[PDB]
Amino acid sequence: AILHRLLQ
Amino acid sequence: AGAGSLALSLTADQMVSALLDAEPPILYSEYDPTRPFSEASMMGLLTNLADRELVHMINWAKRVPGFVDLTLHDQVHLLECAWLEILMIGLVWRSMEHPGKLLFAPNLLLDRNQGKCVEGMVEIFDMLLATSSRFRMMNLQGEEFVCLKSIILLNSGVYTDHIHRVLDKITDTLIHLMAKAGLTLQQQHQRLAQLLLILSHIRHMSNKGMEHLYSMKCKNVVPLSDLLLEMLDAHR
Repeated sequence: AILHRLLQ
Repeated sequence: AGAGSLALSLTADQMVSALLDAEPPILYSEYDPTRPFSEASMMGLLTNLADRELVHMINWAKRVPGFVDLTLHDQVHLLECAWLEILMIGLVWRSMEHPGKLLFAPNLLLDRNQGKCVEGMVEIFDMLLATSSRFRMMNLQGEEFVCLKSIILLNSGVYTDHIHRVLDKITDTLIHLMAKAGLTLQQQHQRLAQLLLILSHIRHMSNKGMEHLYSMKCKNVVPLSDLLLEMLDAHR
């Protein structure tokens, strides 16, 4: 889940 | 929760300043096309541009007042729902002062007939053109555009209470901008409705766009990024 890593 | 948020204490002028500061850069195509395009080279340029825009869209979303007060879970859901609507309002905004054309990038201005290269693309280009022309007719200002881009982010996943409080603050800001520009109360309420009704057309173009991107996926015309494959997956 890329967006989770970029949003954190 | 989002109780006690700075975003709700902002003035209209401070909300506009926060929104302007958050703006992503206008991206160039990292490639010029050889003229003419194929299905594969057009979709390649748009998909590549879109992937690069998404990275900056993520940094933008974080500087949107109220957004980072949400769980990382809800932040993911809102971007997953809104991202193409966000790319699209940006495209139609940049394309305003380019009648009959879509400014994908300063070095990638297309008219509707170059849209014909890809299968089903021409109908969406026309809707994008019409939206761009409606903004031009309405003389959409930069401050109004950043408000609308923020509403799209906050609104497009809410049913798809803090989010409601932040959307109310963004409505107050638009009306402020309109009062300040010398619009009567009647003209303010009429412009607000006219702009918000356009958001339902942008939702529409986004849903058709996504059907098209899923056609293109299946076809395996062009490779998509992992990030772009996740965004598609989110809309099935």
